[PDB]
Amino acid sequence: ASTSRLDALPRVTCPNHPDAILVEDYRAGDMICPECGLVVGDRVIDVGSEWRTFSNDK
Ligand SMILES: [Zn+2]
Repeated sequence: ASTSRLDALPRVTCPNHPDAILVEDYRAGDMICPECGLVVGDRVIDVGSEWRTFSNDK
């Protein structure tokens, strides 16, 4: 599918470390590897435009 540029968002484990999987923080920590000690995902997709609520009362 040429229309699709890139879909593989999540990286399955570390390319240079199969046994070691890039761990993830709770928020604003990114994903680091316990081997090569890398840090993937420094940015933070902040798209506030969905309201986010438990349905309106009225
Ligand atoms: Zn690694």
